[PDB]
Amino acid sequence: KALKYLLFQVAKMGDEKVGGVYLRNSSRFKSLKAVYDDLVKSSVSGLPYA
Amino acid sequence: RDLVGMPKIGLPPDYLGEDAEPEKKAFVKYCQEVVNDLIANDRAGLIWPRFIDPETKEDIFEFSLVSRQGAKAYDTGSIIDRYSKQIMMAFMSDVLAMGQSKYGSFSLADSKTSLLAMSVDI
Amino acid sequence: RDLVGMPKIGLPPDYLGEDAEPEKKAFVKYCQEVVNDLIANDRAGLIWPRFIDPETKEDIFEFSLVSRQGAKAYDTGSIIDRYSKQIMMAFMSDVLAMGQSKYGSFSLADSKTSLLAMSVDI
Repeated sequence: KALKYLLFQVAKMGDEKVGGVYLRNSSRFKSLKAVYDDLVKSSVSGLPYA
Repeated sequence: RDLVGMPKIGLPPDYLGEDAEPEKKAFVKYCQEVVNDLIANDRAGLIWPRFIDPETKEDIFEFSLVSRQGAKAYDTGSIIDRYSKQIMMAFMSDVLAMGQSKYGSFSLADSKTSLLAMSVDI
Repeated sequence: RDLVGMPKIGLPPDYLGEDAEPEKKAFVKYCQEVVNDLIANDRAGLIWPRFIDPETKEDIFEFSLVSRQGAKAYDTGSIIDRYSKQIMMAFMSDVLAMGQSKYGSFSLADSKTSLLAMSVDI
């Protein structure tokens, strides 16, 4: 539940630059999603059925 | 083992499991009955969910019939027929397959004794 | 060795092993049962997990029937039949396959004596 919530928060975040400090948040969801699908979604939790 | 035309259902891994949400587990149960009870009757048909993932540009759920992309090399039908004739040739019992002819006979004293009929004479 | 149409199951490498999670071992075991037991009965079907990986745009779980993309060069049946005909020609025993013809007979004293009968006479 927390991990799904983290994905939502990361997506909404945007690129911010207040004078002196800069923070590119754009290229985080792209990276985060790839791990998420690979290590969480693409992992069966049961048995198939013939 | 000719599984061509067999129904195949592809579900996301999330659906398949024990910790899946009751709604998902109910869906898997219905697919089990669909697999187990689908026939080609009058009311045959399907209402399946369809979602083309924006990523990968491919759908996640599909109901498809498994297909083969080749043909069996050797024609088993003509192969067996050759051996059956060879077996009958060994015992010279071609009358079993060909049948009684109008120029062959089983009579020993006749002038046209069949090959098999003469064998019993020996 | 005509393995066209045999079931082939494509699993990610992490599934195959001993340190693999107990669920993955159960998955592999059920796949083994499917491979060794699946037939083309009336409740034949399949519920396979599937996931098009965002990268490479290809599915990871892959169930399909092995297919050949060619045909045998030589027709063995005709060749074997030709050689059998040659063998019967060598012993001049065509009557074994062709059958008793109306242009021949097994009587030496007859004017229509078959070639094989003449060899027997010799």
